[PDB]
Amino acid sequence: ATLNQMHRLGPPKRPPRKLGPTEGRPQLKGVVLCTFTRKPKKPNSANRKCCRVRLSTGREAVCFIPGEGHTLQEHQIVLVEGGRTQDLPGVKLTVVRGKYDCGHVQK
Amino acid sequence: CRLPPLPTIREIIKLLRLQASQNFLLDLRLTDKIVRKAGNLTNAYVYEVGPGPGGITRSILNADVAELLVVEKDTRFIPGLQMLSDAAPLRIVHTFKVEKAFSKRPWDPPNVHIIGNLPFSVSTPLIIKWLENISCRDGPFVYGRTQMTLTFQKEVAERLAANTGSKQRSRLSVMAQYLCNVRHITIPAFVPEVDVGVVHFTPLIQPKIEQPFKLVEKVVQNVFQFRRKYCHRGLRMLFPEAQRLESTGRLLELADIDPTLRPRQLSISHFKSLCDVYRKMCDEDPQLFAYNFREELKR
Amino acid sequence: EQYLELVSAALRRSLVLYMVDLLDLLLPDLPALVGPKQLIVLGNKVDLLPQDAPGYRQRLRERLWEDCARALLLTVVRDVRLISAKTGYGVEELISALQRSWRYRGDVYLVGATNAGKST
RNA sequence: AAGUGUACUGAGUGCACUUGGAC
RNA sequence: GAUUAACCCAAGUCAAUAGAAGCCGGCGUAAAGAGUGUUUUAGAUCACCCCCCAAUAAAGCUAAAACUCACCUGAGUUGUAAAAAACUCAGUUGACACAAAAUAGACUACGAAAGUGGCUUUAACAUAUCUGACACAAUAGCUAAGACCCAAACUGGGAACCCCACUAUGCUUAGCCCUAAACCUCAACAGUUAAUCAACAAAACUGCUCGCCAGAACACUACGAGCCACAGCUUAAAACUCAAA
Ligand SMILES: [Mg+2]
Ligand SMILES: [Mg+2]
Ligand SMILES: [Mg+2]
Ligand SMILES: [Mg+2]
Repeated sequence: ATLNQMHRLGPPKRPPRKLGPTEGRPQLKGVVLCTFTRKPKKPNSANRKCCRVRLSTGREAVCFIPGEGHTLQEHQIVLVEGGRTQDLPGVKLTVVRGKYDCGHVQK
Repeated sequence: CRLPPLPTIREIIKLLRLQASQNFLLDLRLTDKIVRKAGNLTNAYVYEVGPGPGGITRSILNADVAELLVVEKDTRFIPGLQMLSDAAPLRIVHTFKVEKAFSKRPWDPPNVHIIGNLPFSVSTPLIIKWLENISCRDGPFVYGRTQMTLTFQKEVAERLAANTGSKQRSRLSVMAQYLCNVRHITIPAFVPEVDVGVVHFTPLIQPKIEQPFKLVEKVVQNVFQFRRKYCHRGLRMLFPEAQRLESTGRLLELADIDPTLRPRQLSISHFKSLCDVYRKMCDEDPQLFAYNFREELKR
Repeated sequence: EQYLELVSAALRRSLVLYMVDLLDLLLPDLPALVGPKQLIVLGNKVDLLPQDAPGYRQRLRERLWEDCARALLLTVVRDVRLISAKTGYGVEELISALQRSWRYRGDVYLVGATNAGKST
């Protein structure tokens, strides 16, 4: 644009950054509701464990449970951080292994 | 109750011998949802149309029905329906007269339900015919106020269940609504570019227009022929040109329809008033009812 | 009662503008008060009502319609409108509707409660 | 043939427009 | 998933979040030149050297061809792939429009744009010697009244597409609606041809100003608002999703 146009329009108005799945916080607490499996998008196919958890803000979200083996059950307390899974569309949270009811990865 | 597995689209292509013009709902879950919305079918007499592959048939049989009268047109699906009947010892049949089909309550519903997922090219004539049947208290409704659950295109269902002033108000809306309680309960889901709505019709105990079906149809069609003009523009055509002005004025005045009202701003009460006045006019003028303005203009 | 025995006699000899306070929600007694004539409902003080959700004006019009149905032909009520005399909201549209149609001919009787805003 | 706008009907048609097609 | 080996950092490591990275770039085809024209405050230096064709409105008029009506004849006419359906009507001659405007036109003009191609007359086609929001805006559509040859959404009949008849509508008046692939898809003005340049398109650029765009879809959408006078147009988002488009 012209110099006058730039002056009139002022500096760019950078849009506010959208709040991530964790609403801007690096972690949250939640209560597990229902565990289940999910099929990753092809070519990846290995079943992946997910759990519906009600965050500290009331919102319910599906969170991927990493690793092998767990004991998560209904009404159990977990801590969930951000980070989308590579091949689980929609799932945009991860249970932090080693906190609260999430007994360490049951190796 | 164990039933045969639903045919996949592979078996359907093999069955129709195409080796590669119809859409099949092969989703038993959606069929179960439709059967649920149809109501409680426990020990009910269900008349099923447009059977097709048979997902609706399987869902209804899963529902504890007493007799389920299937009517199919294509003979390539009869083998599957026969297998279904053998699995669930379903009366299959290949214009059909349902009145003689079943063994009749006075005008609650007489435990007789109708379920249909037909081609949209065939549902509209069928629903018009059944509306006339309700008007005459005959056909499938000899048993009483039989309830119907039919799948239409999304637009057609919206027009059927449209309210006064709703952009989808139209002839179908008025015709269905002055005889039936119509409820649009929509599917996006079919194995083979439109959405599908499910609509439930319950005949009204007291119809909102006590006039002949053909008379009401003529009145509504002439009213709605000009959907963007004042109602009188479309009403005036019911009369010969010679007496058009005076007859239209007399009609509107003997009714209480404001001439500025557009066609979609007319309620069933307005249509009742118009139909009554038009019936009086036809009674006192025999030639009026058969008049066709385009036929006159042909000269 | 005073209105029944003094003014209803004159009214029952035309159009009636029945003003109803939107905040406060006489309706069932209209058939005796005015008689069988054309009536238009005007919900006043709409501006003072907060906008709880979109389409609240439509919801209010609907609610007035069921209230009238509970009490009347839809005496016949031919129009339900929402106005705010203080802010002049909808007054011009009401005037246009009044002048646009044959049905609104004759005199106009403005009936309502004390606080309805009839003066305004 | 394709598409824009617009209106009726249930994807077509009517009017005008463009080649982001062929001769 | 386990095992071996290796790499980086190391009393740390690195998973999440947040921040630091932020406008002199573009607008024919990717988002982008807003349908068109004119102001003010201003801005810029480009200010100093400097007929007529087809615009528009009104009034009047008509050559060819239609329809209808007259006779005169004929019994079929129309319709197409071929038939149906339909009319008893058809041919010549004559009279005869409120419709449309061959040929010129292989011209490229007028108008801001949309548009403007029958004839005559009247009125008439702004301006500085720069750019820059109220007035217009094709076809379609609506209101009231007229015209209705022909064409024709829709309807009906015949065997969606084909044939037949006919209506909105196309036309006049008086008002509305304001959208088009409103496109030369290339903004106005001034200037240049000096060294070519994503590709294609209408060779490439410079200066100057205004408008417009900041991934896709959600979304010519919702909410609100304006115009409406209620079924629509203009303005126009958000959330959720994706690493594409
Ligand atoms: Mg200027
Ligand atoms: Mg402008
Ligand atoms: Mg226009
Ligand atoms: Mg016409």
